[PDB]
Amino acid sequence: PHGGGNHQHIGHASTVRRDAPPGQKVGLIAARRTGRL
Amino acid sequence: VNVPKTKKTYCKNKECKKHTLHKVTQYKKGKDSLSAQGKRRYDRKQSGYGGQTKPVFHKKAKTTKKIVLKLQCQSCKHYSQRAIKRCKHFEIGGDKKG
Amino acid sequence: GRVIRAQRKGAGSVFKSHTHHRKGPARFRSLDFGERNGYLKGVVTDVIHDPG
RNA sequence: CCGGGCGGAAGACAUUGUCAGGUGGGGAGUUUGGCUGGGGCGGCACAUCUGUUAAAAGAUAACGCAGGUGUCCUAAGAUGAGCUCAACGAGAACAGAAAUCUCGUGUGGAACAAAAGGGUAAAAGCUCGUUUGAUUCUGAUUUCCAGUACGAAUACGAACCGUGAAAGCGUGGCCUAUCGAUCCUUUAGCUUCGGAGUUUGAAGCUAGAGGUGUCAGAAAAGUUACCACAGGGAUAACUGGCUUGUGGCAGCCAAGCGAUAGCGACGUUGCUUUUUGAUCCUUCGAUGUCGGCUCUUCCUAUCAUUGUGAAGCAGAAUUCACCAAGUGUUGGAUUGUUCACCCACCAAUAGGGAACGUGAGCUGGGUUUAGACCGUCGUGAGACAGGUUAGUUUUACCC
RNA sequence: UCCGACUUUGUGAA
RNA sequence: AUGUGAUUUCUGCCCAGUGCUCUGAAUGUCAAAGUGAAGAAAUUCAACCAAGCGCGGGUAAACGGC
RNA sequence: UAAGCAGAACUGGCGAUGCGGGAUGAACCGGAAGCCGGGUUACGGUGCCCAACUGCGCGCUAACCUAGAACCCACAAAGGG
RNA sequence: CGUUCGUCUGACUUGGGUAUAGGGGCGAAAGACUAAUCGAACCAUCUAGUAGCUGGUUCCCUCCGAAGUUUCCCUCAGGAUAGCUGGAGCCCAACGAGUUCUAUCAGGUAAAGCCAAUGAUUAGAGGCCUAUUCUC
RNA sequence: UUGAAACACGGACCAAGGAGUCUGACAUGCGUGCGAGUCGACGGGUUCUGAAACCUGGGAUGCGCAAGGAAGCUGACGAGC
Ligand SMILES: [K+]
Ligand SMILES: [K+]
Ligand SMILES: [K+]
Ligand SMILES: [K+]
Ligand SMILES: [K+]
Ligand SMILES: [K+]
Ligand SMILES: [K+]
Ligand SMILES: [K+]
Ligand SMILES: [K+]
Ligand SMILES: [K+]
Ligand SMILES: [K+]
Ligand SMILES: [K+]
Ligand SMILES: [K+]
Ligand SMILES: [K+]
Ligand SMILES: [K+]
Ligand SMILES: [K+]
Ligand SMILES: [K+]
Ligand SMILES: [K+]
Ligand SMILES: [K+]
Ligand SMILES: [K+]
Ligand SMILES: [K+]
Ligand SMILES: [K+]
Ligand SMILES: [K+]
Ligand SMILES: [Mg+2]
Ligand SMILES: [Mg+2]
Ligand SMILES: [Mg+2]
Ligand SMILES: [Mg+2]
Ligand SMILES: [Mg+2]
Ligand SMILES: [Mg+2]
Ligand SMILES: [Mg+2]
Ligand SMILES: [Mg+2]
Ligand SMILES: [Mg+2]
Ligand SMILES: [Mg+2]
Ligand SMILES: [Mg+2]
Ligand SMILES: [Mg+2]
Ligand SMILES: [Mg+2]
Ligand SMILES: [Mg+2]
Ligand SMILES: [Mg+2]
Ligand SMILES: [Mg+2]
Ligand SMILES: [Mg+2]
Ligand SMILES: [Mg+2]
Ligand SMILES: [Mg+2]
Ligand SMILES: [Mg+2]
Ligand SMILES: [Mg+2]
Ligand SMILES: [Mg+2]
Ligand SMILES: [Mg+2]
Ligand SMILES: [Mg+2]
Ligand SMILES: [Mg+2]
Ligand SMILES: [Mg+2]
Ligand SMILES: [Mg+2]
Ligand SMILES: [Mg+2]
Ligand SMILES: [Mg+2]
Ligand SMILES: [Mg+2]
Ligand SMILES: [Mg+2]
Ligand SMILES: [Mg+2]
Ligand SMILES: [Mg+2]
Ligand SMILES: [Mg+2]
Ligand SMILES: [Mg+2]
Ligand SMILES: [Mg+2]
Ligand SMILES: [Mg+2]
Ligand SMILES: [Mg+2]
Ligand SMILES: [Mg+2]
Ligand SMILES: [Mg+2]
Ligand SMILES: [Mg+2]
Ligand SMILES: [Mg+2]
Ligand SMILES: [Mg+2]
Ligand SMILES: [Mg+2]
Ligand SMILES: [Mg+2]
Ligand SMILES: [Mg+2]
Ligand SMILES: [Mg+2]
Ligand SMILES: [Mg+2]
Ligand SMILES: [Mg+2]
Ligand SMILES: [Mg+2]
Ligand SMILES: [Mg+2]
Ligand SMILES: [Mg+2]
Ligand SMILES: [Mg+2]
Ligand SMILES: [Mg+2]
Ligand SMILES: [Mg+2]
Ligand SMILES: [Mg+2]
Ligand SMILES: [Mg+2]
Ligand SMILES: [Mg+2]
Ligand SMILES: [Mg+2]
Ligand SMILES: [Zn+2]
Repeated sequence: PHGGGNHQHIGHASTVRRDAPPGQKVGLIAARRTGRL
Repeated sequence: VNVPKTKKTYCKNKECKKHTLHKVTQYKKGKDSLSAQGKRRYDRKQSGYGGQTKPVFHKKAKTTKKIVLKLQCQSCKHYSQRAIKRCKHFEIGGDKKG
Repeated sequence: GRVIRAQRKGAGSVFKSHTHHRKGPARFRSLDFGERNGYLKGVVTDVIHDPG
């Protein structure tokens, strides 16, 4: 899902639903928060 | 467009084939019956696998409709149907001008 | 598309764990009457390395 | 010793099976208009009206010119009666350029929902009175035209009405645009459900509405530089051909400058095809697309050199012009360049053509495949005519 | 894949 | 399961958007089954109504903006 | 601006068509056609190429610019002597 | 293939055995590799797949002989439709005609006009008006 | 193809092979039989050359002889110019 583009970039949020199908569930799975506190 | 509510017009009913007084109301499409054959045929066709089986019209172009006036004879109590030209605003028995 | 790498690990083909030089499962002795009611003495004979 | 519970944990919850609702580019299938001085972007010339092009019957094209349409109106529809509009002249306290009244003139110079063109004066305009004919039933004809449909219109017939004393007029709007099939749904006014009935439901017949604006009417988003096929020279990107606006070069006049030494405004006539456009005739079962290196010929619109004429030519130098293409026109810094711009030498460092000469002669720095960065753009895949770096140059023995 | 109904699914107390 | 890419040094502001997430309000929407009321019945009507959606909060070393 | 450009009206033509002339050429001029003999013409020509006069007659031109020389047609201007 | 070049005690080189198979594998990631085949291998079959598109389409003479235009169509390199053409006839012989003449209707193009309406437009003259005036 | 000798494609040569066919449904035309009828097509009988041929089944098999109407249902009273 992160592949492609003319620059290396995800292009959509890397946080993904808990119920996403396999193959779609990549990145940060069911994250309550992101970033460094 | 403004139309009165007590038009005198020809009634074709066999009781009085002449000019009688009519009440004027606006026609509205009746409630769709779930038992209509085309509806029963459509529901049988939609069941199962295959997705949408009939064309679903999208490209609307008209911004008006032909208003249909129901005319009720005050002797027979039978009805007549009459469509008028396309109008954006319509009312029956509004306030007269002047 | 094609099957992603995260999906291919569940088939366990080349993603099975490397266990050829492991010394066996590490776990307590099976619970029995002596342990349930008293004590049993064992002696430590080796302290060994387990790969992985 | 006795208990016919292997020992725990959870427990009618979870789990299984079947239905129902949500989510679901993880995956499947499909689509992703047309016209078009290539295509795309733009526009709409796709239904549709007026004037003109249009060549005094009709018909008539272009992405021709100037505009318009998807509405609006119970009156702005019908009819009867009465009246006359724009504007001007002269008048009357407040009151003047425009407030209200009066007389005279007034062929429409006004108004008639709208664009434009027609048309209309005891009206088709304005004011008032009564009204709903903007009604029912089908036929016929006109315009479009295949002489099919639709829309729109006209002339009758058979009713029922309105208004007028009446003849008459009225089947919407003074005329020319103002709109929509089959299937399905819904509505308005007897037939069937086939063993017979009662009786809900359903299906029919006649006539409207719900809509297709790509308007004789599929239900529909992108990208490909990883790409494929069938074909196009019906169709772009080299060359060549026509043209010469633009580019370049040359003239005529003579107001001025300093009239015609040398120049020359305002005008005006040409030539050329080393510019760029315009076109799309040739080539898409392929004519190897930039530049330079090398090599030969050709032109003259002559830069130098030969011989001359002119000067606001004392000399020296320079400028203008003529006959003249015989001989020359170079070495370098930056840049892939072409073009450019500087250094230097020189008599001088003129301009061009030959498929923008020349890749089975080379080279491959640039353009322009596939890898990969950046900036901007895009949700994305990807794009960029922006920059950057790496990227196979085949064959001659035939005439 | 989540979610509800039925089925698996029984027994007794307030 | 992802992003960045040794060390040094530092990583500002932004939770409106799109995502992700929450133990939060509860009724705004809201399926099948089940419930009730009419009807001779087919059927119709009505209330109830799961998750999700909506409402509210968190989150940028999430996508991203400045 | 123009174009061997792009688009209309009437008619003809080429496309679908040979044959004679325009040296050559889809369309221009003549003319349309079975296989032949004889006669005569169209357009166009009569110095040679090339069949047919170096025919009869009047002027104009002299090009030391390649003088000039056949509709379409294969160009030339303003201005000068 | 030659010369030149990178690495060489490690994320090193290599044999055999074994595992993973096509919308699948495997990938220190180039859409790379998967038997000279990869942006979805190869084999047989469905299958003589479809094609408005390109190419070809075989004897002679004789007679007749076109169209590139109308309308509609997701129509624009295609169809149907009318027109143009052939064949088959059949019915008959006064009827006609891409022509003139006689008569009679209709037209707003060329030209002209502005010293006529609408519009544009130069100049004076005599008292805003009047009579002229150049040019559309 | 508007236009080909084309610097537009195919073609080195020769031999053999090589492309509007068969079937179904309609239609016009023509030919043959019968004619308000016609068809013997599936079966049966028979057949000493026979997968021919010959005979036979229709008082209702198919098309015709009668429309119109959604249907319920009705159904041509006999022409002049
Ligand atoms: K990406
Ligand atoms: K279905
Ligand atoms: K897959
Ligand atoms: K349970
Ligand atoms: K589902
Ligand atoms: K999906
Ligand atoms: K259409
Ligand atoms: K020029
Ligand atoms: K080509
Ligand atoms: K390299
Ligand atoms: K990150
Ligand atoms: K935000
Ligand atoms: K947010
Ligand atoms: K190394
Ligand atoms: K080595
Ligand atoms: K090994
Ligand atoms: K495959
Ligand atoms: K086509
Ligand atoms: K005139
Ligand atoms: K005038
Ligand atoms: K050839
Ligand atoms: K019969
Ligand atoms: K009927
Ligand atoms: Mg993906
Ligand atoms: Mg289902
Ligand atoms: Mg479901
Ligand atoms: Mg898909
Ligand atoms: Mg197109
Ligand atoms: Mg273009
Ligand atoms: Mg466009
Ligand atoms: Mg006219
Ligand atoms: Mg005419
Ligand atoms: Mg006319
Ligand atoms: Mg008008
Ligand atoms: Mg009318
Ligand atoms: Mg009356
Ligand atoms: Mg009126
Ligand atoms: Mg009228
Ligand atoms: Mg309808
Ligand atoms: Mg159409
Ligand atoms: Mg061409
Ligand atoms: Mg110029
Ligand atoms: Mg000048
Ligand atoms: Mg070629
Ligand atoms: Mg060549
Ligand atoms: Mg070649
Ligand atoms: Mg010279
Ligand atoms: Mg020279
Ligand atoms: Mg050149
Ligand atoms: Mg070249
Ligand atoms: Mg080469
Ligand atoms: Mg080269
Ligand atoms: Mg060469
Ligand atoms: Mg290169
Ligand atoms: Mg590249
Ligand atoms: Mg972005
Ligand atoms: Mg490079
Ligand atoms: Mg890391
Ligand atoms: Mg927030
Ligand atoms: Mg809820
Ligand atoms: Mg429910
Ligand atoms: Mg042809
Ligand atoms: Mg030809
Ligand atoms: Mg002869
Ligand atoms: Mg002589
Ligand atoms: Mg010639
Ligand atoms: Mg002269
Ligand atoms: Mg080597
Ligand atoms: Mg697998
Ligand atoms: Mg590897
Ligand atoms: Mg790539
Ligand atoms: Mg195969
Ligand atoms: Mg269509
Ligand atoms: Mg073709
Ligand atoms: Mg006129
Ligand atoms: Mg004129
Ligand atoms: Mg061509
Ligand atoms: Mg040929
Ligand atoms: Mg050629
Ligand atoms: Mg070809
Ligand atoms: Mg060949
Ligand atoms: Mg043969
Ligand atoms: Zn009545």
